Amino acid sequence: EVQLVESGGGLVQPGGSLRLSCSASGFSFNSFWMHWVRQVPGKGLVWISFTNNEGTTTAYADSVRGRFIISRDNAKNTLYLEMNNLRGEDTAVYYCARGDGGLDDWGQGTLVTVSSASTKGPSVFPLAPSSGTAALGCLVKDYFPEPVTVSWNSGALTSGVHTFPAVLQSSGLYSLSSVVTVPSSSLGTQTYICNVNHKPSNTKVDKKVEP
Amino acid sequence: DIQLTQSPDSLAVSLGERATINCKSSQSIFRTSRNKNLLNWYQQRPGQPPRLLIHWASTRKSGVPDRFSGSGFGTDFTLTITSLQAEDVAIYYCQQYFSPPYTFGQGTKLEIKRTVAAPSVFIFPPSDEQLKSGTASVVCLLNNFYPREAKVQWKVDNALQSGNSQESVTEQDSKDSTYSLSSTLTLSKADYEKHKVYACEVTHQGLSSPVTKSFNR
Ligand SMILES: CC(=O)N[C@H]1[C@H](O[C@H](CO)[C@@H](O)[C@@H](O)COP(=O)(O)O)O[C@H](CO)[C@@H](O)[C@@H]1O
Repeated sequence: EVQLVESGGGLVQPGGSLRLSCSASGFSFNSFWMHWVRQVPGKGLVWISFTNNEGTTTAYADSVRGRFIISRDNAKNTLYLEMNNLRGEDTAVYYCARGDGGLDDWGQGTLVTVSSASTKGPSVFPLAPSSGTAALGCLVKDYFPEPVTVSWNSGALTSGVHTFPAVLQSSGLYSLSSVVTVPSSSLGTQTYICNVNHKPSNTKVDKKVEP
Repeated sequence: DIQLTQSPDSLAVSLGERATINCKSSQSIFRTSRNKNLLNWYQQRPGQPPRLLIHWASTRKSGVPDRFSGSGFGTDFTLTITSLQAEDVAIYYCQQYFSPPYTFGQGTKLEIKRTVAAPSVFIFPPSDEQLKSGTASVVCLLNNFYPREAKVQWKVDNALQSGNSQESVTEQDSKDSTYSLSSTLTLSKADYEKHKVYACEVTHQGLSSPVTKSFNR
């Protein structure tokens, strides 16, 4: 297998509209209820909408009724959520989920940011090795909107890696750090590169971190 | 519409022990015609989509360990987790599937109680690339500690900085049940150049006495 993939989320002006899509595979789509659920990062799950098998019965959370419209295309294995008159309070990750006994399968979610702030790509700075064991990292500073992803040596380095949750700064731009601890000896022999991706601004950066 | 209230909001329980999480609904969710209580329980690990653990109040989804069990009837329900594993760290939610809106409880954050671990501390000077841009960020790293509680102090030339640093803490690690914390001190290049001794002071339970990591411009 069951695969659900949300798309269509991004930065949108307050009062504006968006339409999310959820592509379903690995099951008989027209045989199940489908749901949308949202979650402000760091907060709880909030049920948003559902549709029965043929889309002849639907329902909506109180806070979106009259603004959102759920629909499905059974021939195309696709669920939609049309979102109108968006508000700051609608900012969240939106998940689609297959209903069975419960909401049995969930997509990875798509982030909707309702804001009048401009897209801005991050600067990427090295955190120079501290040296036993040594710590090094990358500071991913001054971006909007979320999210950023970071990996190390193209994903070859995973052990000891801590990628911290982003913090909203005084400027209203986000910043995060990714660090990793390694043997101090490997500083002399090993090349370390953080791979940063801020898709919302099309910013992809590979930053060598060295003494 | 139907309100679901979980208790407690956050729960700290030891490895191998039993966790008990309640869900109360504002009205019955027993559907007579199905003879089922229409309540679902979910686990949402850090950085993941929720996973369905139990539906119809007490029926486990296939593949979910028998350590997870649901019980209760009518308006009062309980998720029990026996013999807690480090990977059980997560927020757990209940949800009623009885009448739309199919509302969720507010969630119960499960913390794994483990042995006290001291943080390894590191400090990082600003990069030359950043300094060129007109700003200096100084980062202190407290790695793999427990419990969560920690005070991180910034001393510039031994002065005590207030209101110019930000912290971020990771979710409890799924394997060693520890946290890591980053502290960032932010100053203009101008202010940064007028000082020499930058110090991050860390006090923690797992520390015999405060630890200071510092550098000189
Ligand atoms: C609350 C709930 O369990 N919803 C499920 C629904 O269950 C309906 C409730 O109106 C029952 O009528 C069900 O017992 C009928 O099953 P079936 O259509 O004969 O296979 O079945 C759908 C699937 O149709 C599932 O997607 C959906 O989660």
